[PDB]
Amino acid sequence: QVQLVQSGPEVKKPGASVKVSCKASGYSFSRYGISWVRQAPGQGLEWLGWISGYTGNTNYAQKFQGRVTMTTDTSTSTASMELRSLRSDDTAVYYCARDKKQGEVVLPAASFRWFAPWGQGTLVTVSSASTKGPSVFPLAPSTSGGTAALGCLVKDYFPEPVTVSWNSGALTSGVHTFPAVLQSSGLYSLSSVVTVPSSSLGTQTYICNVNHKPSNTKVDKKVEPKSC
Amino acid sequence: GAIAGFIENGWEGMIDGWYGFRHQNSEGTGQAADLKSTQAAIDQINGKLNRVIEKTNEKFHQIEKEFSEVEGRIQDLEKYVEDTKIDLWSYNAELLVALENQHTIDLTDSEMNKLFEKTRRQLRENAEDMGNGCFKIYHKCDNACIESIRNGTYDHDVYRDEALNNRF
Amino acid sequence: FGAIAGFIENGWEGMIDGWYGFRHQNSEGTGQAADLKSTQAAIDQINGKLNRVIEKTNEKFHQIEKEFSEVEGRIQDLEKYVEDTKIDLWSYNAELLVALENQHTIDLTDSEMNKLFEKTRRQLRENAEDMGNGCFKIYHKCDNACIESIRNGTYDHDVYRDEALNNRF
Amino acid sequence: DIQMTQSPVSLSASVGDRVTITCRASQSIGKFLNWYQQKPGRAPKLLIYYASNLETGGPSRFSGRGSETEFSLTISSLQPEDFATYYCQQSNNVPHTFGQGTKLEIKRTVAAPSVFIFPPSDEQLKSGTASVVCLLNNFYPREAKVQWKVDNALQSGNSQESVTEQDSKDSTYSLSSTLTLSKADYEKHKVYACEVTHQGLSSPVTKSFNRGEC
Amino acid sequence: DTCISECITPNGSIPNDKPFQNVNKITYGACPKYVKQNTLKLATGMRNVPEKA
Ligand SMILES: *[C@@H]1O[C@H](CO)[C@@H](O)[C@H](O)[C@H]1NC(C)=O
Ligand SMILES: *[C@@H]1O[C@H](CO)[C@@H](O)[C@H](O)[C@H]1NC(C)=O
Ligand SMILES: *[C@@H]1O[C@H](CO)[C@@H](O)[C@H](O)[C@H]1NC(C)=O
Ligand SMILES: *[C@@H]1O[C@H](CO)[C@@H](O)[C@H](O)[C@H]1NC(C)=O
Repeated sequence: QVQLVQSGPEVKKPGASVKVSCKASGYSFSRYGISWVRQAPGQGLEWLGWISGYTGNTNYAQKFQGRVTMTTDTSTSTASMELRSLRSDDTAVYYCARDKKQGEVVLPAASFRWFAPWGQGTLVTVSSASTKGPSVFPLAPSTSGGTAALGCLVKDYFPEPVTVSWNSGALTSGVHTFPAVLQSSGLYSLSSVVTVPSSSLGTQTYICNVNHKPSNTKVDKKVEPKSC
Repeated sequence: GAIAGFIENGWEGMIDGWYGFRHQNSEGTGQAADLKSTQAAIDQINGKLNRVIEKTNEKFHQIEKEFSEVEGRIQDLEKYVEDTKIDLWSYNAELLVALENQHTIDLTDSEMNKLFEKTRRQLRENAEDMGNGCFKIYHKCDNACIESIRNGTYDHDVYRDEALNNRF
Repeated sequence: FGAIAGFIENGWEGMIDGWYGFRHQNSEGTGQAADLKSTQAAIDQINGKLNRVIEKTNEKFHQIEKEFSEVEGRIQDLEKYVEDTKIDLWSYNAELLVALENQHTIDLTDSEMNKLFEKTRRQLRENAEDMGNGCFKIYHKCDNACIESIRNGTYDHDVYRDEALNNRF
Repeated sequence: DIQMTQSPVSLSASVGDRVTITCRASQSIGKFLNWYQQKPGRAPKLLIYYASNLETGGPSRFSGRGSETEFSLTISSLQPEDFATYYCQQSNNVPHTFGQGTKLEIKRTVAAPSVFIFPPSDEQLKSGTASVVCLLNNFYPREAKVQWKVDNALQSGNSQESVTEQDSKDSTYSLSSTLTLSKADYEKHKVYACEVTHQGLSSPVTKSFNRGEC
Repeated sequence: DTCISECITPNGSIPNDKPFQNVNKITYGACPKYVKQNTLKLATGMRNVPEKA
């Protein structure tokens, strides 16, 4: 398998620099190049530039000239991308991709002027906000058809992502975890819900398991109907 | 045993690039390819290959070009039109590959001379053109010194006094 | 601290009075001057190809119909095929022409810069050394009048040869 | 820069249907056009390279055509794995540019949402803010209007909606609207209602909870 | 046959990776242009100068 493996996620304050690396395997790294493409959340793909593994020559998009430096290291088969003077709209998942055969004349259908394979992606969050663990509030259940709806409110965490499961992965049917929303406070908010039979509320135990890797925070939260 | 440059011949032993360096120093003999000038020539040839098929020829309903019966005037004109077209395109193809091949040979010859002159500039008064594509470097140039030449960081002032004394 | 640098991987946005020129640094300061002969030599070649691309007059009068309001069949298929063949061939000619022309224009203007450098190299002889960036290190004191004599081709290398060689070795 | 325009922006079809996406360049790019498939939450993956070539792994139901200025991608018999977003991309000139993407979703019968409302928890309420959640569950299609009424006061600017992707098993959507108020303002009023209108409902459904009351 | 080809001649389909073609002047689709030559070789490398002894 030809493969590109990228470095871990980064959280950066405005004005800082970020360096993302791509480690190649399965092919001759010095006979191709690496192109970098980013994708802001909910947006399209944007090309940043290209560097040759053969020559070290670079092509940068005019939008990023003076802010990007791409480097290649033959011995470690690793390409790097550095973006300086980061701003809030530099928040994206950054991808690297093998691109363009080098060192030999190529006909067009064999030029490898196409992005394949891709790295898994590197999330870079640029906000003047600091890492924070989420507060987990229950949404208690109470019927119809007859099924009840209960869930968890995961609020005020930074940055993305959080992981939510139910009963330690034992409960997967009927689960809906919503995509996070960026509140005006600069922090993220999320809800996870699940529908269950209304008869099982008294007997069955429902716990949403929340994981926020950036802050190492871990929370189990029991969900039960309110007492009145 | 003695090494010689491009003026005389090419190098069948060079397989990691199109242009390169051979050297003979106190540590022995070695070879290395120059990748930037290799790719500079390949980039241009790739560009030719892209431009020759860049325009799509897409034709659908045309004229009839084979005929089962003798008709006379109209068929004479239909055949003449198609034969005229083919002769003009056959000329265009013959002239194209002739012009392109002349340019390919020229641009690849130019990359060699540019790498030779680029090297001549680095060495300045520390070397002399032996006339066969090689330089006689008039100072102790170990493997690290040779690599500084190949990667364009060679400082001529370091070896200048030594080289000027050996030259005269 | 700005050191001057030549044409090797470097253009001059500051030179506006000509296409090629000299920049110098000596005891009296720094200066710049355009070279008129080589500037015009490149311009004359571009003018000449501008004249040649337009020299033929293409004058046609009564021709064939090229738009048709009704479906007719055989004869109309032939009239359309002839005109489509003519247009594709002239379109190819136009594309190949500007490609050959631009390649040649880039070559001839690159050549003028090299000619001017070699013309200067021959003047200086053993009184200067190629710095590798498109500049010469003149190994003697060369005031403004000495720079102008190089620019106008009257520089006598024998006057400074002893001084220059003593500084070189 | 060269501009790439994809059509349609979005498309809904059934399994076994035949679909065709279109990509257009502002100037000729030869055949240096590539297509990428991106599933939600995953990296893009190359599907077609150089206009018409299937990446060697690739399924034969995908085919690409076009040259110069106009290009297309065709799926002859749609399969569940094929519902994703598709990007065309130009490699003829730097800077390389992408189309805006075509989202391909499954067609379904209309399904009305089940509507649930959630009062702020006690634990959150004591801290100083109140979040009221209106849940719309397993509906189709996506278009839905949610309105917040508090003592019949119609509110605006204090709610945020969020939708899931289409569910893998039943092809429906789910939506969450959260009303965020300070603890002080949540105490002024007694009744909160979110009013849901949807084409699966003849009359709009309102769900109300009485505060301080279960 | 069950294959993919943009270009069709009475001799059968042909690929269109080359700018020219010598199969048949009768074509349909995105085809190479028909010429009289059977071969035209475009250089993709430099002059070959084998080495001295
Ligand atoms: C010769 O050229 C063809 C096409 O231009 C290319 O595919 C092939 O790799 C070349 N051969 C070598 C040995 O480089
Ligand atoms: C060039 O080669 C020399 C000698 O090996 C080395 O010291 C230097 O770091 C190299 N420079 C670069 C830019 O590779
Ligand atoms: C060339 O320049 C020198 C120095 O300024 C001057 O003495 C001489 O007259 C000039 N010659 C011409 C032909 O302009
Ligand atoms: C194609 O068929 C024609 C006759 O229809 C024949 O003249 C020609 O030689 C054939 N060419 C090939 C490549 O089979």
